[PDB]
Amino acid sequence: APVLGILCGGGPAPGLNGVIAGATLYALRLGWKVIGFMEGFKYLCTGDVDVVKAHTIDLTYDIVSRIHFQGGTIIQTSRANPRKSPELQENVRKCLRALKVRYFLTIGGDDTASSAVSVASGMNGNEISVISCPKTIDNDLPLPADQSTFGFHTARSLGMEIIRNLMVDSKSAPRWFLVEAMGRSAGHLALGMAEASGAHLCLIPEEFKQDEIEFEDVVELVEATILKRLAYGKNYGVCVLAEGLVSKMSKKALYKLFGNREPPTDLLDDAELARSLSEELLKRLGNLGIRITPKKIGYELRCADPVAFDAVYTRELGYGAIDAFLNGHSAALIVRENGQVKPVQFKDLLDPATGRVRTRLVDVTSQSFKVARVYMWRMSKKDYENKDLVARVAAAGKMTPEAFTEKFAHLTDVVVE
Amino acid sequence: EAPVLGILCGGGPAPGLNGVIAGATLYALRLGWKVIGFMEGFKYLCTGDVDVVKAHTIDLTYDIVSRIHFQGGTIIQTSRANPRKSPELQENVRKCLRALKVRYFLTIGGDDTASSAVSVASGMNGNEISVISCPKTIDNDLPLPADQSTFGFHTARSLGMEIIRNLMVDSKSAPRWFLVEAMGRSAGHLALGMAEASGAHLCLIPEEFKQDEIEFEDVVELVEATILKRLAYGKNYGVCVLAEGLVSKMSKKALYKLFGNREPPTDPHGHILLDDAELARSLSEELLKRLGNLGIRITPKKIGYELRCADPVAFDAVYTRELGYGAIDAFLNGHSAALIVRENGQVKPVQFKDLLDPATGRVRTRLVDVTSQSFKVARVYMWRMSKKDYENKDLVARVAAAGKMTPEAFTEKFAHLTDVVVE
Amino acid sequence: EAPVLGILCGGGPAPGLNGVIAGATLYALRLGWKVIGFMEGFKYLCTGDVDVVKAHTIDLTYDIVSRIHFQGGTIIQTSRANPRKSPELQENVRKCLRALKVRYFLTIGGDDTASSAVSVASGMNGNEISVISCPKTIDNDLPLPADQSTFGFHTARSLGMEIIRNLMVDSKSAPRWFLVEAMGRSAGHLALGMAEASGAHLCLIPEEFKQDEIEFEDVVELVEATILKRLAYGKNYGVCVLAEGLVSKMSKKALYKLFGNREPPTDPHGHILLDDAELARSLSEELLKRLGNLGIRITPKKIGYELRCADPVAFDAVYTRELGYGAIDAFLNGHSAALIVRENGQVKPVQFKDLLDPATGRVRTRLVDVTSQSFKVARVYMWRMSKKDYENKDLVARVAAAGKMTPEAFTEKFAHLTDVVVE
Amino acid sequence: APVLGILCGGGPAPGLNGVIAGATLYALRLGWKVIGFMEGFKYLCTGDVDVVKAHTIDLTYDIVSRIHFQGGTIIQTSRANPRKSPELQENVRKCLRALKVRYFLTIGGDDTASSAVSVASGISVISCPKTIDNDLPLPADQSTFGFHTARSLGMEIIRNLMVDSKSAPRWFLVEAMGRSAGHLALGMAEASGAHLCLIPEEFKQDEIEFEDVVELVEATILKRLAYGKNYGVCVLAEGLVSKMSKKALYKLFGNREPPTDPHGHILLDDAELARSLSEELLKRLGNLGIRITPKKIGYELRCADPVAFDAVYTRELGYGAIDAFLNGHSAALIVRENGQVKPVQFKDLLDPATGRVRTRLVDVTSQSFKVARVYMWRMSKKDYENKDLVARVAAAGKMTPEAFTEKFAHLTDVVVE
Ligand SMILES: Nc1ncnc2c1ncn2[C@@H]1O[C@H](COP(=O)(O)OP(=O)(O)OP(=O)(O)O)[C@@H](O)[C@H]1O
Ligand SMILES: Nc1ncnc2c1ncn2[C@@H]1O[C@H](COP(=O)(O)OP(=O)(O)OP(=O)(O)O)[C@@H](O)[C@H]1O
Ligand SMILES: Nc1ncnc2c1ncn2[C@@H]1O[C@H](COP(=O)(O)OP(=O)(O)OP(=O)(O)O)[C@@H](O)[C@H]1O
Ligand SMILES: Nc1ncnc2c1ncn2[C@@H]1O[C@H](COP(=O)(O)O)[C@@H](O)[C@H]1O
Ligand SMILES: [Cl-]
Ligand SMILES: [Cl-]
Ligand SMILES: [Cl-]
Ligand SMILES: [Cl-]
Ligand SMILES: [Cl-]
Ligand SMILES: [Cl-]
Ligand SMILES: [Cl-]
Repeated sequence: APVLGILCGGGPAPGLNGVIAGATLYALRLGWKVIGFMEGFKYLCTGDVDVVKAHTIDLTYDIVSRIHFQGGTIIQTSRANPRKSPELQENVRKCLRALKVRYFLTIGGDDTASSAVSVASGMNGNEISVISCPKTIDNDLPLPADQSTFGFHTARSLGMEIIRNLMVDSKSAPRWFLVEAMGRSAGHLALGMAEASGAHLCLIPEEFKQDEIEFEDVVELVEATILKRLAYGKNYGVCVLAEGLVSKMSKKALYKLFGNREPPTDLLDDAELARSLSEELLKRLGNLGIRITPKKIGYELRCADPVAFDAVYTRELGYGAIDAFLNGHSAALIVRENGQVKPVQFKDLLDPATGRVRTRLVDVTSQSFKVARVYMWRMSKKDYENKDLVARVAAAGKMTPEAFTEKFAHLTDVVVE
Repeated sequence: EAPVLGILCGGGPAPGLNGVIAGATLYALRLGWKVIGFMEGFKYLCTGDVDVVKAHTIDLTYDIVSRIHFQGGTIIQTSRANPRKSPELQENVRKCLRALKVRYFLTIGGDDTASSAVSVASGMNGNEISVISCPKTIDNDLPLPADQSTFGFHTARSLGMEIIRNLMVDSKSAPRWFLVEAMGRSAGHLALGMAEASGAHLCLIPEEFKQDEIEFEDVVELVEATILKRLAYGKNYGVCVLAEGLVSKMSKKALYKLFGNREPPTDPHGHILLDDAELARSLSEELLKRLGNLGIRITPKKIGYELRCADPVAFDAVYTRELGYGAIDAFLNGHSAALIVRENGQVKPVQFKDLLDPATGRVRTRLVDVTSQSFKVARVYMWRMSKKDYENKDLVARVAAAGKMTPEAFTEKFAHLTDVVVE
Repeated sequence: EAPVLGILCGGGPAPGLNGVIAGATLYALRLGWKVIGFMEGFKYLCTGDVDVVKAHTIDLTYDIVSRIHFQGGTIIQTSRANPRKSPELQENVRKCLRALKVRYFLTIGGDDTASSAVSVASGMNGNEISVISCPKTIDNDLPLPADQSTFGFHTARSLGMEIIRNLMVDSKSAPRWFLVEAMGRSAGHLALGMAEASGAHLCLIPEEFKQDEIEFEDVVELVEATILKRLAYGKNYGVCVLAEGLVSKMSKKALYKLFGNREPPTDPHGHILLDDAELARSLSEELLKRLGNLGIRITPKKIGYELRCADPVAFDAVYTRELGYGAIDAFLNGHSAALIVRENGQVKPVQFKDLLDPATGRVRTRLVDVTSQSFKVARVYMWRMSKKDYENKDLVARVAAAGKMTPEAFTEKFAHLTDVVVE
Repeated sequence: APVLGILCGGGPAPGLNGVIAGATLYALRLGWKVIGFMEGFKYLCTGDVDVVKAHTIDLTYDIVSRIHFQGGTIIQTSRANPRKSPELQENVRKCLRALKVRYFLTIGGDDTASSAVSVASGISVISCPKTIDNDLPLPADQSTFGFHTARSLGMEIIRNLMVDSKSAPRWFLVEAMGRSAGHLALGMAEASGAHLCLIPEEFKQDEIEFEDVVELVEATILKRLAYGKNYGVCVLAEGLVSKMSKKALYKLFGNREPPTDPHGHILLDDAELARSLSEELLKRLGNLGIRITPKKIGYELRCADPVAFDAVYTRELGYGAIDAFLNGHSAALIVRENGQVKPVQFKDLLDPATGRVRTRLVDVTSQSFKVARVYMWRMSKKDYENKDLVARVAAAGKMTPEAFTEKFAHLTDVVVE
C-alpha cells in the first residue's frame, strides 16, 4: 500500500491534530500506510535513515481517532529548514526514498511549505507527490476577506476570555492593563480579541499612515484614551497592543523602546513593548491616580483545544489533502475558499516581491475596522474640534485646553480616522 | 428633545442578544439618543395600556449595557407575544409606541418578530417612526449566502461539541452508545455541526432522507446498522447525534409508533404536540430490544436549553456588535421595514419583502445542503454502511456475524436503506 | 525480575480515575516496578483464558501515563463485570493473575469492585499477592469525616453549577421554570451542591423527608408552593433541583402515579426498574395542569452522564495524585485487603471492616446531614414556605392570591407540608 | 432599621460577590438596610463625609440576587489603609458614625482585617477571609475563599503551556504572582504536573542567593535532558524575590542598584524573576538545544468567576457574618471549620511578635509537600550520591562528573529535602 508521511513545521496552532487526523483517518480507509515524522524536518535533515526511523511513528487508527479534541501536535514540530542547503534537501530526499513515501504532507507556515516544494523540485514527480497545508494563527493568509485561517478562531476566543478577566479586574481594582498580543505579522489577532472583549483601545501597525512609527506617538495615543475616560469618571481600562507595532518602529524609536539603550543585535523578541509604555505613562499620569500594568498574551493560545469552528475546519483540510493526492496534485497548498477546500499551486499564492506567500493584513479602510473603532475610547478629529470636550479632557489631565491641543491634536495625522 | 430608540426581543433566546442590544445602545448614546427597552417583547405593548407598558419598560443607559456583551441571555427578556394576528393588537402597539414617542424601533427576534414589526409599521407614518429588525436564530436557517452563519449558532455549536466530548469519553471509558438529541426542529445545521466537530460516529438529519415522510423503522435501522458495523470492528460503544427535526418529517404511522403505539397528543385546537415526543428515548428502547443481547447498552441524552443563553464566543461577540451598529446606521440612513444581516463581511439592511418567498409569504428557510462537499466530508468520517459497503461481501459477513445473523438476513433487513437517505 | 503492579477500574467512571492510575504508576516506575493495566475491569480476567487477558492488557509505561492527569475518563476503561458471584470466575481471575505474576493488585471502583478484589485475594497466599482498592464515588457518599469530599465530586458539582447557570439565565430571559433532575439515587450531596452553588430557588433531596416513604402529591405541592411564592413576588420563573433519589423513597402508590398510573416496569427477576422513571417530566406535566392558567411554563432537564468524564478540576487532580501515591505506599508497608482513603488531609489505608455497615455488608452510605449548619444555610437561600410563613396571614394572602385561591384554601392544602420535610 | 455597611479591601479574589450577596440577601430578609462603600477604605480614610457619601450605593435585592456567579466585586476594592495613622483611624470612625452604620463588614485578607480592628478598638466589626494566596491563619487544611478558583484556572493555563512546551520543545518559567507564601504556586504546579516548583518556604537559609535559584532550575533541566526530555514547565513563586539577599537583588535587577520608593524600600514589583532566570539559563544551556521563555500568571486569576467550591464557601461566609452580628460578636473573623462557620476573635489570630495577623505559609514538613516533591524532576541528596545518575546528568550537561558535583551538590543544603 502507498505510504503517506506527515510532519509539522513552525510554531503550533490549535487544530494541527485535526489536520493530522483528517488526513490519516481518510487515508487509512483507502488502505494507505501512514507514518509521522517527529519534530518536522529536524531528523530528516541528517540523512541518517537509522536516526529518522528512531523519530518516526506509525499513525494508526487508534493513535489519531480522538486527537481532534486536542491542541498541540502529537508528532511535535520544529523550525528545522532544509531549503537553505542543497545537501540538506538531498538528505531529506534520501530518507523519503528509503521509506518509500509516495505522498508527503507538511503542515506548517511559509518556510515549511517552501521546504516541501524544494525537496520535490529535485525529485521525480512519479515517485513522490508533495502537498502542504498553510498554517498560521495570525489570520494573515490571502483568503477572501473575512475568511479565517485555522486556529485563529480558537486563539481569538481564548484571548477574549483572558481579557474579560482583566476587564473585570481593572474595574474592580481601578487600573489600566496594557495587553500585548504576541505576533508581529499582522493585527488580526490583537483587533479580534479587543473587539470581542470590548477593550477600550486597540493599536495595530496597519492603522499608522507613515511608514515608520515613533515611540512618542504610541505613548500619546494611549495617553489620550486614558485621559478621555478619566474625564468621564473612569480611571481604569484595558488597551490591547499588537506586537507588530515594534517591527514598524524607526531606529530612533527602538532606541527609546529598549530604555534609551542600544537595541540588542544578533532582536525584536527581547523588546518589552507593553512594559516600556507602562513606565513612560506612569511618569506622565501617575500623579493623576492612574496605575498601569503590562500583560502579555501569547504562548497560552497556541495549543488550546480547538473550538468547534476549527475542528470542522481542520477535518475538511485533512480530507482535502488526501483528495489532492488522489487527483494527482503536487506542489500545492490545501486552502478553503468560500466553503470549498481545494488545492492551489504554491506559486499562485506567492508575492513576487518577497518570494513567500503574500501576507493579508488588517484592512483599516473596511467598515469592520471603523465599527471596532466606534466602540473604542479615543479622540477623533471632530473631538479635538469640540471645545467643551477638549476642556474636560485637558482638565482631567490638569493642563490647559491649549496645552492639550498642542500635545495631542497632531495625532489625527498619525493614524487613519 | 432627543430622538427615542426603543428595543425589544422576541422569540427564544440565542447567545449574543445582549451584544446586539449593547451595540445599538452604545452607538445611539454617542449620538445623543434616548434609549428604552421593552421588557418581554411585545407582551405588554399588545395590551394597549400605556401604564402597563411603562411599568415594564426601562431606560437603557451606558452603565446598564456597558458590559453585557460578555453575557448570554437578554437583559430586557423576551416573549413570543404576536400582535400580527389581530389588528386590535397591532393598533395597541402603535398606540403605546406613539405615547412613548419612539422615533426608532428595533426588534431582535426570529421570523414572527420581524413580521410583527413590519405589520406595526405599515399603519404608521414613515416620518414619525422607522422600524428595523435583526434576525436571530441558533438554528442557522436564515437564507444568508451558503456556509455563512447566523449569530448565536457558533456559541451553540461549540458548547454542544464540548458536552458531546464528555459523552464520547464516557461512552468509550464505560462502553455504551449515547443517542444525543439536538433540540430544534427547523433544520439540521446544529446537529450536523456538533456531530462533525465532536467526531460523533453518526448524525441523522431530516435533510438527508430522500422520501418526503420518514418511517420510524427506517430511523431505527439506520442507527442499528451503525452499531453493528462498529461492533464488527471490536467497538461496542459510540455516540449518535439526532436532529429533532426528524420528528417533524415523520409520517402519521411513524408518529403513532413514536408516542408508544398510542394516539399522538394534540393541543385544544388540534395540533400534534411534538414537544411531548422523546425521539432519543423511543429509539433507545427499540434498539435495546434488538441489540441488548449482544452486550450493547443505549442511553438517550438531550442537548437544548443549556445552549440558548451560554455566554457568546468571540465570533458571536464580534458578530452582534456589528449588527447592533448596523441597526443604528440603518436608522440614520432612512431605512425602514428592513432586516440587518451580514453578507460577505458587510453588515447592510435588506428590505423584509425582498427576503420573502413569493409562494409562501414567509422568509425562506435555508436547510443543510446535502449535495455540498461539506456534507460529503462529514459523512466520510461517520461509521455507516454505504452503497459500496453493502456490495462488499467480506464486510457484510463481518457485520452480520456481529449481529448474530446470516449474511443473507443482513442484506434483507438493511440493504434497502440505500434508498432511504442520499449517499 | 521487578515486581508487577496490575491496575483496573470497575463501575461507572468519575473524574480523576486517570489521576489515580498515573499517581500510582509514576511512583511505582521510580521504584523499578513493572505496571500493567487490565482493560474493562474484571471483564476479561473472568474468562480465565490467559491469551484473551493478554490481548486486553497493556503496559502502563511512563509515556502512557505522564499526562493523563489532565484527562477525564479512564484510559484502561471500566466495566461492572463482577467475579464475586462465582468462584469459577474468581479462580479464572486467580489463574490469570498468577500467570502474569501480579505481586501488587490495585482496583479503583465501588463496593462491587473492592469486594471482588478481596474475594480473589482470600483464596491466594498473602506472600504472592497484595490487594488494595481505592473507593470511588461521584455521589460523595463515602463515610469520610463530614464535609470532606470523595474524589470526582468537586468536578461534577462545578460542572453542574455551570449548566444550571445557563438554565438560570434562560429561565429569567424567557420566563419559565426548569425542573433539573440530578441523576444519582444514592444521596443528595450532588443535587444540593449544584443547587446551592448556582443559587437555585429550590432543592429537594430524599434526606429532608421525615417519613420513610414519600408521596407523589407532597413532592408536587412542595414545588407548587415555591412557584406560587415566587409568583407572589413578581417572579414567574425559576429553577428547582431534584435529587433522583426521591424516586427510591417513594411508596408503592407514589410510584404508580409516577409511571403514569401504570404498574411500575419490572425486570425479569421482578424488581422495579426505577431507571425508566422520569421524575422531572412527570412533575412538569402535573404542575402544568395546575399552574398553566397562572402563566407558568415548566420544563424538565436531566444532568448526569455529562459529568462523569469531565476533565478533573485542580482539587480532584491533587486529590487523585495523593491517592495513587498512597496506594503504592500501602503496598510498600505490607498492607492488603485495605481501602485507600483520604481523611483529615492524610491518605491512609483503612481495613475493609472499619468501613462496612453490618446491615448492608457493603460500605456504609453517608447521606446529607439535614441537621447540620450547612444544610440550614442552603435552605435559607431557597424560596419556600416555612412554618412561620404559613402563620403569616399577610404572606399567605399574597401567595394564595398568586395561585388564584382563597387564603383558607391555600392553608388547607399546603400547611401540612411542614410535617413532610424537616424545618 | 439597622444599617449594615460592607466594603472590600486588598486585591480581588473570586467569590467577593458571593460574600456580599450572602450577607446582603440574608440581611434583607431580616429587614436591615444594606449599603456598600466603593473602593474599600479609600474614601472613609479622607474623613470628608461628603466624599464618602458620593461613593456609597444601596445594596438591594435586585443588585445582589445573581452576583454569586460573577468574579470581581461590584463595590470595587482598594488597599487604602487607615491603621498606619491614628488621624486616619479617627476619620474612618467619624464617617461610620455619620452614616449610622450599626454593623460593619470588611471583606479582605490580613492587611484588611488588621485595618478593621484599629477602627474597632474604640458599631460592630466583622471580617471575612479573602485571599487567592491562601495565607490567612485558618485551621490547617482549610482554604481561604478564592484559592480554589485561582488554582484551578492556573492549572488550565499551565496545561496549555504543557502541551505547547512538548509540541514545540521549550521550557516555560511560569512566575506565580504573590510574594506572601507558596500555596498558589505549589497548588498550580502539583495539579498541572509541572516538572518543578520553587517556593520560598523550602529554602533553609534566611536569605536566598541568585546563583542558587539559577542552579536549582538548571539541575532540573539537565536531569530531564538526561532522560531524553529537552522541555518542561517550572513554576516559581514570586515570593522568592522577597527572600533574596542584597547581593541577589543586585544581580536580579541587571547588576544595577535595586529601584526604591521615596522611603528607601526596594520596589520588588519592578523585578522580573522569570525573565532574569530565563536569560541566564539560555546563556548556559542554549547550546544543548534548550529554549527558555518566561510567563507570568497572576492578574487574570483574581476576578475569574468563582468555582462551585468558592460559591458554596462564600455563601456560608456571608451568612455567618450576619449570624455573628445577631449574636453580639465583634472584632471577629468569620472562619469555617469542620463544616461549621464560626466567629474567631481577632486577638487569637495575632502573632505576638508582630501585632499583625499571622501569616500561614506552606508546611514543607507535611506529607502533602513531600508527595508533590516526589512527582517533580530534581536532584535529591541520594541522587547526588548515585554515581551512575550523576554521570548521566553531567554528560547531558556536557561536563565531567567532578564539575557537576562541584557546582550543584551544595544545593542539598540550600533547600529542604
Ligand atoms: N470615545 C468614546 N468611546 C465610546 N463611548 C464614548 C466615547 N466618548 C463618549 N462616549 C459615550 O458617549 C455617550 C454620550 O456622551 P456625551 O453626552 O458626553 O456626548 P458624546 O456625543 O458622546 O460626546 P463627544 O462627541 O464630545 O465625544 C456617553 O455615554 C459616553 O459614555
Ligand atoms: N464507516 C467507517 N467510518 C470510519 N472509519 C471506518 C469505517 N469503516 C472502516 N473504517 C476504518 O477504515 C480503516 C480501514 O478498514 P478496513 O481494513 O476494513 O478497510 P479496507 O482495507 O478497505 O478493506 P475491506 O475492503 O475488507 O473493507 C480501518 O481503520 C477502519 O477503522
Ligand atoms: N526526578 C524525577 N522525577 C520524576 N520521575 C523521575 C525522576 N527521575 C526519574 N524519573 C522516572 O523514574 C522512572 C524510572 O527511572 P530509573 O530506572 O532511571 O530510576 P530512578 O527513578 O531514577 O530511581 P533509582 O534512583 O532508584 O534508580 C523513569 O520513568 C523516569 O521517568
Ligand atoms: N423564601 C425566600 N428566600 C429568599 N429570599 C426571600 C424569601 N422570601 C422573601 N425573600 C426576600 O426577602 C426580602 C424581604 O421580604 P419581605 O419581608 O417579604 O419584604 C425581599 O427581598 C424578598 O424578596
Ligand atoms: Cl516555536
Ligand atoms: Cl506569552
Ligand atoms: Cl422560549
Ligand atoms: Cl420556534
Ligand atoms: Cl456505567
Ligand atoms: Cl491591587
Ligand atoms: Cl501546607
